[PDB]
Amino acid sequence: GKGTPSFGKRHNKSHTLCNRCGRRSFHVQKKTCSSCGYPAAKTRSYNWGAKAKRRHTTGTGRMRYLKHVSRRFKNGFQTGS
Amino acid sequence: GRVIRNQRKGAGSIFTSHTRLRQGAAKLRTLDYAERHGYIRGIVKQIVHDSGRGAPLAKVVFRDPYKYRLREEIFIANEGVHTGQFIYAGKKASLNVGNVLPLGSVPEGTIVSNVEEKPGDRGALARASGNYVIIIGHNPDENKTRVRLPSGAKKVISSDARGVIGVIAGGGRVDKPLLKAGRAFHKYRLKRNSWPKTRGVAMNPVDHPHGGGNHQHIGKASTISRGAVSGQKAGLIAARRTGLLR
Amino acid sequence: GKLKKIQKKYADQDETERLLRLEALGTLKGIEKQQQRKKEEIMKREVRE
RNA sequence: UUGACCUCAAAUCAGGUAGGAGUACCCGCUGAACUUAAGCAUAUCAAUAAGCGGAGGAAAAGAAACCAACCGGGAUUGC
RNA sequence: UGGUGAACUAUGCCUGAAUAGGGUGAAGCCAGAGGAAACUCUGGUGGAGGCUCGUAGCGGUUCUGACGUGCAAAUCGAUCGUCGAAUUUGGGUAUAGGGGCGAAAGACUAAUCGAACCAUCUAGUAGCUGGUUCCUGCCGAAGUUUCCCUCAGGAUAGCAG
RNA sequence: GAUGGGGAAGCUCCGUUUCAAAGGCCUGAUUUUAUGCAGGCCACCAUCGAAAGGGAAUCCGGUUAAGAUUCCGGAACCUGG
RNA sequence: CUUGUGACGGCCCGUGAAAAUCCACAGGAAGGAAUAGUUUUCAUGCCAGGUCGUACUGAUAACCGCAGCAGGUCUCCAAGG
RNA sequence: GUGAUUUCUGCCCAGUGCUCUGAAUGUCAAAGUGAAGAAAUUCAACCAAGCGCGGGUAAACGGCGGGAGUACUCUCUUAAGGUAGCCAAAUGCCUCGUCAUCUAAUUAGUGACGCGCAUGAAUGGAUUAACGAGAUUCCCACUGUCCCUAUCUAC
RNA sequence: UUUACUUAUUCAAUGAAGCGGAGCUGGAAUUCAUUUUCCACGUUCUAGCAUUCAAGGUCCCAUUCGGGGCUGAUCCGGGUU
RNA sequence: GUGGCCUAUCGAUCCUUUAGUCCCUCGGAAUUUGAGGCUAGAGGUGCCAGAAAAGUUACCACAGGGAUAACUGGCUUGUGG
Ligand SMILES: [Mg+2]
Ligand SMILES: [Mg+2]
Ligand SMILES: [Zn+2]
Repeated sequence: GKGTPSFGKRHNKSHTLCNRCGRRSFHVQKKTCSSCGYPAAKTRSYNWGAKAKRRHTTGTGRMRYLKHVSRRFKNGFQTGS
Repeated sequence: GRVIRNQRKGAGSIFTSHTRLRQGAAKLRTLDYAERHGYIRGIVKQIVHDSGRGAPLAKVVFRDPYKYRLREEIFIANEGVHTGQFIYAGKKASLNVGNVLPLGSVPEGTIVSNVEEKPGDRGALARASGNYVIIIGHNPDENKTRVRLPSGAKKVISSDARGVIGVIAGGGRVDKPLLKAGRAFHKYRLKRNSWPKTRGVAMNPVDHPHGGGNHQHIGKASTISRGAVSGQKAGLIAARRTGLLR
Repeated sequence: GKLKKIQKKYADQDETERLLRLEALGTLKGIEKQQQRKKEEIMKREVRE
């Protein structure tokens, strides 16, 4: 009974939500996220996972400060009014 | 081939010793000043059972000579020690059972136990139940003592090493048959995960050197060289002789 | 090379144990048979004469 | 006793700086096998892919412990 | 090559929990009797055992029953093994892929195991199988020679344009 | 599972009291006063880990379409000050 | 009958957690009364008790098995013959 | 490794392993030493462990033969030659072995026999109470398994 | 090949507490002139107790509430053993 | 008369080595060792136009094959009847 009766015993999560990415990939016993690598300082990325890099790279979010850097450069980082 | 069972034992994943119900390391009192210039008197408060150990332990209380407090040491109980007995530890201690005299100050034929190898490691030799060390001879110049060990070997150790006079309590245990796989289960359940033992000749050849074949047989000789490597040392390692002698 | 090993592992030993261990290891029979082979080496010359 | 020197510390001491992201191109380390040899082990793939460390608008290299053998040339880079 | 899994399951640890009613009647003890003494006998008491019949529970022997495009990628029915322990089990925790764990079947490691899964190298290689897209006109074969780890393949000569 | 350390080219690995100068505790004293200087005491030595282990203290009656040992009425208890 | 508990008895080469936390004792540091104090482990009296969860199912239809699947999934209460 | 108890575990160290505190130039690396050379280099001596020589070891892996004479003895071969036990056994080709028993009839079962293709002693041998969803034979009871089929209910 | 030496290196313990040398004070000791040495150098019927820079002695201070130094508890070398 | 009366009686590249020329080269210039070349032999591939090479799989896998076995059918009928 490795199929249907064994699927009834599944009610204990191995992963919960992660703090940096909100992914539900944070392993409870390992205390590590399997997608972004929290709590390591570097973010988990691999050159074989180029599509995953495309999924989580810069520009897939809000860019709350980086949207204005090109415009401030074009104006020359001016000050005043 | 796979990694065999005795090869897997050294990682210590499930092969660590079960130490939940143990009462502390049974060591001798440290050799500070009193034990090497005079003696010191302590008291046996209780004799208790140690989990996974065949011998009982003794809880001996001394006074700290430098601070107002009490020290509690765990000795291995000698056969004949009772609760409320005064235990004397030191160079000038009188020769009675339970006392912790150094080996330079006991005569020929003395039976001691919990013997230090070097002066100060707080007990190494003859600690299992019913075992003892006999003093075979002295050597004052180049101050050493010869001792007979429980294995029958004769060691030559320092005369400043200490030992508890008498034999370890709880002797004669292995004379009783266990009679039951349940009894062996409860015996090893508090020691470590090394039981039950599957024979390697009953395995598959991926799992052991002895495994495989259309009959259960070893194949090559079971005596293994000392220069063999891990994964090969399964059998009788470096056997000088085999068989039942008559 | 042999003398290093005796200093390494047989320094603390007495002659009763030494005789017991060489009798249990069977080298004493080899020494006996080597001296015996010397004895028939002399003895065959004596029988020839 | 007092005052130096040397060395080593402590401060939510005064002021600073490093980490992470990106990584097409750049500077290094580490490092395969599929494949080809009509098999295969040196070889090849390849001083490559994957992995790790570190920069900039370029980086690196760069003003000879050079090339030459000629009636000698003259930093580096690229075609 | 680099990562992800012990939510199933294997094993150890830590902390909890669960297990009707019967049968047999072990030590210890009490009374009576006998004996010269050792000690024996009889009647009770007591309630031992990896004992036994048998529920809940755990498992899965047979019908090679049902079903077999099923209720179900392993179930249903009857018959069964076991049922106070080497028992069953929750949660926490540890062991990760030539590695783990195994009362040992090459078993189990998320329906995947005589080496898991994911992505990349990778459009891996194939003397082997299958396919290969409009018309008309003209010419029109070979299965033979020699060499090859050659015998389902090539080179070379021949035949053809 | 950090730190002190020690490996590792490195991502990181070991170790958890270790070859560390590892800290805070009460009385107060002073009443330019702030909290130093009077003192004296103590050496564990991060932290995480149980909604079934340990653990301060609440019960009854009534009430809603849907909440209650939590609201209402009454009657208690514990902790800190 | 279910359950709680007490005093016992049997078993073991099995003798069947730890820490936070609270109390007591030994000790005698120090502070202390006579026109006055000393005591808040006695009684009464005063103030405050933050944050998050709290509905419902828990299974032949609320979970997992592609589903409103005869499967699987821990536990408490338990009337009469 | 073997697998409760009882009773035993015979012979063989030649081979393959394992192991010696033996004896010591046979094999004999790098470094080092010596000679020749102008040097690169060449040639020798010396030379650690391990091999090689000498022992031990079978509850180590394993093995347990032939020819004559009268079960016995002798002789060869080899390291030693199957001991105690057991058997057409789950191990026997021939084989449906031979004898007895069980039946009307038995390639099945059981008890014996043993030149046993190719049984055999911790590769464990023989025996064995109790136990077994283990394999096999016979007997009593019992029955639609069958002679030989018929009928009824629910879906 | 044997054999010193310790500071490199290595192992172990401790909250780095009693190391080494010399000296007292006793005992043995035979001294052949005066001491050569060697052992000691506060604890053993009893499941109590042992802590407040220590009492005492002594010397200062400015007496008072007390405070400090030496000794009690032998010197010397800072090599934790 | 350019081996055996005739028809069989044998071997590439790379590497090593020998003989000859004592000839050519070691590329800044020479001498001498050393090395590399040219011409002709030898050391050998017997699977003989010339890979350096043990098994097992009843746990097995892939690409194919009726070019190829284990059934029936078909031809034949030795053998059988
Ligand atoms: Mg186990
Ligand atoms: Mg085998
Ligand atoms: Zn994350």
